[PDB]
Amino acid sequence: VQLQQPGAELVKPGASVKLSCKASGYTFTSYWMHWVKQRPGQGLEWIGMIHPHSGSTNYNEKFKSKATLTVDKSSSTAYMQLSSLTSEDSAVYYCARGADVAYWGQGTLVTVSAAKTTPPSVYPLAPGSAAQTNSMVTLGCLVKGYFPEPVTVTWNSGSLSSGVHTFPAVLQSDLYTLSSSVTVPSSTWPSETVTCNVAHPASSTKVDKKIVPRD
Amino acid sequence: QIVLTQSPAIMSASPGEKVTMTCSASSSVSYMHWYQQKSGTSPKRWIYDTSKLASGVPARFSGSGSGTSYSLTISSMEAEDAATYYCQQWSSNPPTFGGGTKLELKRADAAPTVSIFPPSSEQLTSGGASVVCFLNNFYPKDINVKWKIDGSERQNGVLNSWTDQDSKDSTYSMSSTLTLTKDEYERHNSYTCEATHKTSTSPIVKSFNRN
Repeated sequence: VQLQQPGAELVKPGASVKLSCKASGYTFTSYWMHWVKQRPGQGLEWIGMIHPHSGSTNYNEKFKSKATLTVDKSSSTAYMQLSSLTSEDSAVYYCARGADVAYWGQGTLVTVSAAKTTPPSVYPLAPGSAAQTNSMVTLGCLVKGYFPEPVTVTWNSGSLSSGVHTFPAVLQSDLYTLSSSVTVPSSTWPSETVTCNVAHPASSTKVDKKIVPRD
Repeated sequence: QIVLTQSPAIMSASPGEKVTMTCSASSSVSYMHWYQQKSGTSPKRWIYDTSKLASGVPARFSGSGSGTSYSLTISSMEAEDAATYYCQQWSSNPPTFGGGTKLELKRADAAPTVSIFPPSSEQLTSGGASVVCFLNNFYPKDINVKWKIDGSERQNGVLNSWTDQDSKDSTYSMSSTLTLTKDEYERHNSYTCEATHKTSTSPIVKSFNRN
């Protein structure tokens, strides 16, 4: 069966961590398992490998210290792990198998940062009254001042179909921040209900926050 | 040991057209491999043993691979073929992964609608105040986004983000920001932003002066 590794993972710098990789109650102790670093927008770094029969590890030089590999012949699982890490160690890692083949795992994201669970600062966005001269005027919810991903946005809930371009988080100052935007006719918002259901599964807020002009 | 390298880092290509990228090594190398990520989710088993294709690969593909410099070649291009690709290397003692070629569709040059949105009510009860340009559905990629507080071409303080290849809209969009306090913003006036596109090397911009 195709590989499995757990949810997402988060860290305080200069600390350690146990990352899983489970497989079948067979095919297990026979297959050469690797691990790979990818740091968003990074290429690919082969860290060491490890064998499940023997349990022989083989780290890549430039990690030998930081990283270590191991296995549990029983639990049909192979836990690679890492200690003392940087906002820079912060990346996504996957184990995998296969001769000529590959068939990877869904990978796992890891986050090296210093704050904790901030509910977001949620501001809305209206133009300098048709200062953007268009027959269809543009609109946005800003979600600044936060740190535990992920943040979700829906405009007047999942009511909105298209021209609903949502942006990726730009973490900075150890704080996630991202900005979405919708577009609609000078028929629509001028005089219509447009909330945006900004949301968080850390803080658990549905900061459902409406929008009109006039500042 | 043995570093691999992708030919064009990025690459725009319309459908139909044949295209080819390349890996090119620090060594004589036996087989050669290639994988295809599609943003966010881990790469797929794509090309192995220099020209052997993983099942489920469309045949549009072809693994050339000469001792030390190797190509990857697409015959006719489809939409699916939109993605991003790398080259493996079984045969170094520590196995290495290629640069990363990125593919995208050539589209009809489209300009961008550029929305700018002065700082909200709340932000002012919070001082550190901020302003967004929202430049949407445009192509191609080239974009000299820049702001200009009081015509002064502001270098720092900027936060850019950019979606890719609007699966539907087939084009990009890029919400950049900008920040200070109440203060040193009370400061400068003419709080405006300009981008520069491939089509309209006659530059287009949305400005602001309020009060």
